[PDB]
Amino acid sequence: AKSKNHTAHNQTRKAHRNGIKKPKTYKYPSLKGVDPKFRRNHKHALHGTAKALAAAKK
Amino acid sequence: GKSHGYRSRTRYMFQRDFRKHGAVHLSTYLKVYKVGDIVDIKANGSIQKGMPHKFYQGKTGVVYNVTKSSVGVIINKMVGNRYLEKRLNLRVEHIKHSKCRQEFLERVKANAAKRAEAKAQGVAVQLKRQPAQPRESRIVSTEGNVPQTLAPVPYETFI
Amino acid sequence: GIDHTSKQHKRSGHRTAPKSDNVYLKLLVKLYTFLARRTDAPFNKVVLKALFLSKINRPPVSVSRIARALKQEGAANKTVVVVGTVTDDARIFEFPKTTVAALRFTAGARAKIVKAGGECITLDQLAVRAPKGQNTLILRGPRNSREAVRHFGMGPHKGKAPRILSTGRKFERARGRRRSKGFKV
Amino acid sequence: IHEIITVGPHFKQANNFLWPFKLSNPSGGWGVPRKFKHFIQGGSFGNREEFINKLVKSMN
Amino acid sequence: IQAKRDAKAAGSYYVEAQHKLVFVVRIKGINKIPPKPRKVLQLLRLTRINSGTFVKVTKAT
Amino acid sequence: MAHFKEYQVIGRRLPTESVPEPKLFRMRIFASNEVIAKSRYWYFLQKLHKVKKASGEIVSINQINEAHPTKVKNFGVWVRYDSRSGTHNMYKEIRDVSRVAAVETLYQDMAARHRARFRSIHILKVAEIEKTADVKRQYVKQFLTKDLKFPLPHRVQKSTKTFSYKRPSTFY
RNA sequence: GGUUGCGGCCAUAUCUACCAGAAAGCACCGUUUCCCGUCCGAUCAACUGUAGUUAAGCUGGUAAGAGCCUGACCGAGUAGUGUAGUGGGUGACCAUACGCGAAACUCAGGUGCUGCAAUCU
RNA sequence: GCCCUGAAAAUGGAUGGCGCUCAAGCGUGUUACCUAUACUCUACCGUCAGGGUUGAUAUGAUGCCCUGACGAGUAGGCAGG
RNA sequence: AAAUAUGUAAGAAGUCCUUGUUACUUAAUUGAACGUGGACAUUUGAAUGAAGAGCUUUUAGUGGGCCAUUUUUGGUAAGCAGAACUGGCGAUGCGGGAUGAACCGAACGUAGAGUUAAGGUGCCGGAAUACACGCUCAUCAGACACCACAAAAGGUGUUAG
RNA sequence: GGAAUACUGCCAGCUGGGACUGAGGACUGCGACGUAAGUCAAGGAUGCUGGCAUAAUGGUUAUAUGCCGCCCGUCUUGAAA
RNA sequence: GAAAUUGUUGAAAGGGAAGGGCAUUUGAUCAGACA
Ligand SMILES: [Mg+2]
Ligand SMILES: [Mg+2]
Ligand SMILES: [Mg+2]
Ligand SMILES: [Mg+2]
Ligand SMILES: [Mg+2]
Ligand SMILES: [Mg+2]
Ligand SMILES: [Mg+2]
Ligand SMILES: [Mg+2]
Ligand SMILES: [Mg+2]
Ligand SMILES: [Mg+2]
Ligand SMILES: [Mg+2]
Ligand SMILES: [Mg+2]
Ligand SMILES: [Mg+2]
Ligand SMILES: [Mg+2]
Ligand SMILES: [Mg+2]
Ligand SMILES: [Mg+2]
Ligand SMILES: [Mg+2]
Ligand SMILES: [Mg+2]
Ligand SMILES: [Mg+2]
Ligand SMILES: [Mg+2]
Ligand SMILES: [Mg+2]
Ligand SMILES: [Mg+2]
Ligand SMILES: [Mg+2]
Ligand SMILES: [Mg+2]
Ligand SMILES: [Mg+2]
Ligand SMILES: [Mg+2]
Ligand SMILES: [Mg+2]
Ligand SMILES: [Mg+2]
Ligand SMILES: [Mg+2]
Ligand SMILES: [Mg+2]
Ligand SMILES: [Mg+2]
Ligand SMILES: [Mg+2]
Ligand SMILES: [Mg+2]
Ligand SMILES: [Mg+2]
Ligand SMILES: [Mg+2]
Ligand SMILES: [Mg+2]
Ligand SMILES: [Mg+2]
Ligand SMILES: [Mg+2]
Ligand SMILES: [Mg+2]
Ligand SMILES: [Mg+2]
Ligand SMILES: [Mg+2]
Ligand SMILES: [Mg+2]
Ligand SMILES: [Mg+2]
Ligand SMILES: [Mg+2]
Ligand SMILES: [Mg+2]
Ligand SMILES: [Mg+2]
Ligand SMILES: [Mg+2]
Ligand SMILES: [Mg+2]
Ligand SMILES: [Mg+2]
Ligand SMILES: [Mg+2]
Ligand SMILES: [Mg+2]
Ligand SMILES: [Mg+2]
Ligand SMILES: [Mg+2]
Ligand SMILES: [Mg+2]
Ligand SMILES: [Mg+2]
Ligand SMILES: [Mg+2]
Ligand SMILES: [Mg+2]
Ligand SMILES: [Mg+2]
Ligand SMILES: [Mg+2]
Ligand SMILES: [Mg+2]
Repeated sequence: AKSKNHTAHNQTRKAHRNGIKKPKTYKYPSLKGVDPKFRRNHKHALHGTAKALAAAKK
Repeated sequence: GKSHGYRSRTRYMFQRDFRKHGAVHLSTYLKVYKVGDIVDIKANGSIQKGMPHKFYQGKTGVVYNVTKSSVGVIINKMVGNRYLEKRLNLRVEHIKHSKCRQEFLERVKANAAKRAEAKAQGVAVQLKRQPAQPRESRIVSTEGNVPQTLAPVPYETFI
Repeated sequence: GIDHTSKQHKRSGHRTAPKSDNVYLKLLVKLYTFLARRTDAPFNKVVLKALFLSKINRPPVSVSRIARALKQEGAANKTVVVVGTVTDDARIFEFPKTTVAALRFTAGARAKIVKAGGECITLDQLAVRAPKGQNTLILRGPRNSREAVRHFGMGPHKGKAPRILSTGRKFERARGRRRSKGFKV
Repeated sequence: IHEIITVGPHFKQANNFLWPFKLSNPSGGWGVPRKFKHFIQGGSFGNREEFINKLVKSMN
Repeated sequence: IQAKRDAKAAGSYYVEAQHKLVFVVRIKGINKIPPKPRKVLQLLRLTRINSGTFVKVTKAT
Repeated sequence: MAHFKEYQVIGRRLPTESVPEPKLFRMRIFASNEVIAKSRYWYFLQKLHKVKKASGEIVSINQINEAHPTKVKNFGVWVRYDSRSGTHNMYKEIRDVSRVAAVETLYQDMAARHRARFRSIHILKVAEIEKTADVKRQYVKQFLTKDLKFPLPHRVQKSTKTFSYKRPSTFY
């Protein structure tokens, strides 16, 4: 009982029915995978200016 | 059976360029990458540690991370009918700053100019790129140039 | 023929009336299409829509979430509009005057509101008072706080609550969920 | 018409404003026996230049 | 007309500007068209036979 | 390919900064319309020079009318043709009134005797034979004997009705 | 311009054979008490800068030189190729139409450019 | 090139058949003409979309009105009946 | 070292300036990252198109496929076996190819009038026993793609070279 | 030397024959012709005349005639098999 | 007191099936609408 092994036939047909969905961009992407030594400090840095820009509104 | 290892099929792809084997020249290491930098990816075979996968050869991405001897490049790989996001950890030897954007970047600086050059003048700019236009009327002379007449040529052999 | 480029005969995919069968609702909707059609005020067509909204896309606005909104910069005299039921919140202690206009006030909500010298207004009275919705503040409730959306998007590494009946250990918290039992998510 | 034939500064807008023309089959036929060849090869497709008019009329 | 004559007069050749405008007519039916042309056909709004549109001629059209 | 016209075509390679005014070349081309004439021009030019239409420019296209179009003329013709097995140079002589006439029948003859379609033919030269006795083909010399006459034996009047009441007669 | 120390690009820098190199500098060169290393003070280590030399290194120049680099309608719009046809041909294959387009070849030109610092008739 | 030789199978039989030979054959040209559920104009049905209109003192507001584009269909979905 | 095919970029999430934050980093308020304050509008930065774009939930059937042109592997070969891209058949009638799942043409609401495709027009059969130049005579002529086959090799048949 | 003509193209030049269609239902628009009153071919057919007033037209049905039409259901890549 | 199926009567068609589609002739039958 041999049968068909594998084909790509008609697959792009299907991908194109509903997309190839352009990759979707975000301003402010994530820091995922960003070096932690950086990120540790970067946290404190923002905390800092946040505090400052609070004291700016006194 | 079949074979599909990490570097399979990559014979000529990771090969080294004719008469360009040996050390990687020292500029490859003096170059300086920042986040947001666009880089083109091309594996250097002599450098085994931190190679991209074959898929990402000739691919272009954006730096999202900078580490001691590496940059993290994010690529959009598309699978099925959609793109997913891939962070690649690459060594500085498989990466170069991309020229994919300097023409733009050159053009902006240039556009800002002849816009202020025009503003400070009397507006009148037109600075979108237009594509190749058809050429205009023109007159061709014969002073020094009469048309030579050619005909097709009989069949021959030389052998 | 035509090399079509877009599904032929597609329905807009938006409601056009409520699905509900309530006269009163059908009346409110009757009012507001008229307003929406002849006032060019954008506030009216927003409402006209929401009146078609299914109960899910109508989460309740709490009376505390109302008091917050009035704490906006320059908002405390606006009259909030809510195209859904409004409910009471034992957790605020100080509630303001204002004028809340809605589809339903729960007993407690209307209570509390009024105790503070406020006023509960039906959407049709809101109409006569503010035909272009002058001075209105439209609030929406939290759509995504539904228990159901907890389970939407279920899959590996998405951390999103099994569709599960009984829970506690012994209930899907072993192989696949920890590093020491095969693998984790 | 003018903005169209002179290809004016606003041709994109002008030309798009016009719905694609929907003309009939050439009245007295295509002049060729087989359509799907180049004009040069005695068939109907391709750039046939100033000869487009003779056609477009018959079909309009 | 007078440019062409004035040139012949002068022993020369007047080459007209290449055309800026063309007019396209879809000539083929609806089926068995390969993707890339078929996409372009659409882009030029020629999605049914014998319909037709004007096309401003640049390299990029 | 149809009923022929004859065109002078003129192209040149596009001008460069460092080579403005390229060289200008002419071809007499026998074609039916002149869209085909320009095509043919480019066909041959690329078979002679480094150009292609892309980097060249037609400068002029002009119809050449036969000079003495009611003068019976003996044409010698030179043609490069392509058969099935191989390719072949060939010389024919055609007697007619215009070169355009002549080229029309050449093509017919190459279709009939050699099954040569249009694509596979190259007119090399078509030129008027001045003095007879330089005419070289007996199927034409035949037609220059002095005081030449001939009957047209076995007449065939074409019937205009399905039936006839006569019985025909091919006298003439 | 020369030279040196650190370089970038990594043969227009390499290869072969000749020849020229002022001044400085590099060099070769002298020595074995000391640290140091060798079967061997040849390399490596120290010490002198004194006793010597342009021989080599090095730099440059010559060559119908090898190589390498650059150019060109030199070959070639060739080979190959995307598109088309109820084109040819028993076939093998081949023409034609709208496009893209090499490599060898041939001929010509060339033979390191250059950054920082110190130095020099 | 066309034609002929090369050229052998089983019920009687197939350029589709008749038949055609300056063809009703082969190559090539030029016109006219025939006719698809396709193209163009129009009517009508239905689907989808955009507008308009609660103003009584008459009858459907899920209505009434204007306008445009679209219509193949197994498995299968949904809708109105 | 091509052709086809393939990554990215073509701005407001933009380009500059002024000088805060930190525990990171520098010889160094050096840098890095995130900011504050300020300067420049649609020729705001190619084309064409856009009966709009984005997003979410749920569920059917299906998970034997087969064909054509091109690329292509095994096989002498196959109406054989297996891949690549696209187009189809499957699921689809209509006109053409006599006939035919897949070729050509063209994709279907009920109809009138017109024009056509592909293919035809002696008669069957709607439509020129039209026009034009050649070629061919077969005691086994020939007659339109897919397609329903013929080869080497020969002819002082005839044509043109 | 000086015309003609062919060919290709243009005219918001004039004009004949034939066929299908007549959706809509006060007005409302954009126009055209008039010195004007007014007229009109300008946001979809009217006028005039005749014949039958019934099986005349039309429906239904049987038959004949031209062309066309294989047995449904099913599994299947593929069934009239 | 249906259907399959049957007898009689009446009408019609039938050169190796019958039934079907578009169309019209012919026969039979019939609704309407007219004033
Ligand atoms: Mg099995
Ligand atoms: Mg099998
Ligand atoms: Mg399978
Ligand atoms: Mg393998
Ligand atoms: Mg596996
Ligand atoms: Mg080495
Ligand atoms: Mg390792
Ligand atoms: Mg909760
Ligand atoms: Mg006509
Ligand atoms: Mg005519
Ligand atoms: Mg006609
Ligand atoms: Mg034909
Ligand atoms: Mg017409
Ligand atoms: Mg366009
Ligand atoms: Mg002449
Ligand atoms: Mg010295
Ligand atoms: Mg010792
Ligand atoms: Mg020593
Ligand atoms: Mg030492
Ligand atoms: Mg020396
Ligand atoms: Mg040295
Ligand atoms: Mg040399
Ligand atoms: Mg090719
Ligand atoms: Mg072929
Ligand atoms: Mg070849
Ligand atoms: Mg036969
Ligand atoms: Mg026949
Ligand atoms: Mg013939
Ligand atoms: Mg005729
Ligand atoms: Mg129809
Ligand atoms: Mg349907
Ligand atoms: Mg559909
Ligand atoms: Mg691309
Ligand atoms: Mg658009
Ligand atoms: Mg839209
Ligand atoms: Mg599903
Ligand atoms: Mg499944
Ligand atoms: Mg199965
Ligand atoms: Mg196909
Ligand atoms: Mg199936
Ligand atoms: Mg089909
Ligand atoms: Mg057949
Ligand atoms: Mg095709
Ligand atoms: Mg017959
Ligand atoms: Mg007939
Ligand atoms: Mg063939
Ligand atoms: Mg032979
Ligand atoms: Mg012979
Ligand atoms: Mg009417
Ligand atoms: Mg009416
Ligand atoms: Mg009656
Ligand atoms: Mg009567
Ligand atoms: Mg019957
Ligand atoms: Mg039949
Ligand atoms: Mg079954
Ligand atoms: Mg089977
Ligand atoms: Mg069956
Ligand atoms: Mg009884
Ligand atoms: Mg009867
Ligand atoms: Mg009937």
